[PDB]
Amino acid sequence: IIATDNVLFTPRDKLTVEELEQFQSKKFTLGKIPLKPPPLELLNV
Amino acid sequence: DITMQWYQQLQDASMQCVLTFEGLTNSKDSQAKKIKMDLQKAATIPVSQISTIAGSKLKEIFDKIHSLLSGKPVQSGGRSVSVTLNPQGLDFVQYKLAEKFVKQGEEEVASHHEAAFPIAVVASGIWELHPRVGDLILAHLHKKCPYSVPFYPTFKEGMALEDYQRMLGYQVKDSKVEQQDNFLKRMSGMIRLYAAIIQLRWPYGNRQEIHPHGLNHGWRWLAQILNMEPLSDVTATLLFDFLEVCGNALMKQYQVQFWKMLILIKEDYFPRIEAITSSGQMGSFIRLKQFLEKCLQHKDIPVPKGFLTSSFWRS
Ligand SMILES: [Cl-]
Repeated sequence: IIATDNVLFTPRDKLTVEELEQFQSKKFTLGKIPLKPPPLELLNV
Repeated sequence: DITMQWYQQLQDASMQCVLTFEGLTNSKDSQAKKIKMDLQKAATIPVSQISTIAGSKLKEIFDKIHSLLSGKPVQSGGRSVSVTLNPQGLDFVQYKLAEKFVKQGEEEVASHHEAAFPIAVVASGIWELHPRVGDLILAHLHKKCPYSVPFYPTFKEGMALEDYQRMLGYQVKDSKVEQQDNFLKRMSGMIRLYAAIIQLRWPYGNRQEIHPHGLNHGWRWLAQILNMEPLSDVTATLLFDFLEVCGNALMKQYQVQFWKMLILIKEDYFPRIEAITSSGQMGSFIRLKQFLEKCLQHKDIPVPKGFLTSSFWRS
């Protein structure tokens, strides 16, 4: 079977500061939405 | 790059399947053809009957596929079929089953959007029990509809135009290609089915593990097409009929991060489409806007029309 990643929420750690600061902003930035799913901590923003 | 590598893996892995049962399709005997058709037959009828009105019949089809594929015998036209000591038949049936799942999203979900969900739950449970069938589902889904990866095929020099129109997913006869309206509908149904697979899970069976192709792949898909320039009519079409099918499950799973993604396409990606699309082909972008204006002020995305309910699972 071929490698496929299946994580619903990516951990806050192991995540790049780029993607962290996009999730933490009140608005996203066009052309830089993170590919990985958001983390569990910032679903209540 | 990361995604295109993964795309090639599933592609080249499906190509290895085309060769592993080589000689089962390439034969001139009377019995070699009788087996091939009988397996191709007893592996696609169940999926064709998925257009159902009760969970009681939808489970009959699920078990009929699971039996045929696990080694057990199954009822086909006239006589019962088996697969034990058919090592080519096992790898052959997973291919024909995986393509029939996509063919139904291509010639049934395109015409009737409601049929995506009964086909998605059944495809999701078989993927769960047989992850090889699921990788074959992604292989055909990806080639027939590259916009589901997502990746936009590029204008190629050095290759024939028909081969390039094949890349775009256009259905081509020996003479000519299909129109755009019939092609855009085929592409819609293929991602409405895919948007249904990543959110539904087969209820019965008591599965310890995670969703086979989880709802996470729905987040990246939206992220991965919105960070690239939109195509004139395709993107605004496929974007809408994806959010209508999986916007509800994505709102619940990703509460605020999805709304941020929605107040962006309205503010930033909508102006992006206005320049690229002529006044002659705005029909898609206008329905993409009517769909949001409701959802944005309602603070909720409607459940997809045709979602399976409790009454269905008792019937
Ligand atoms: Cl991936």
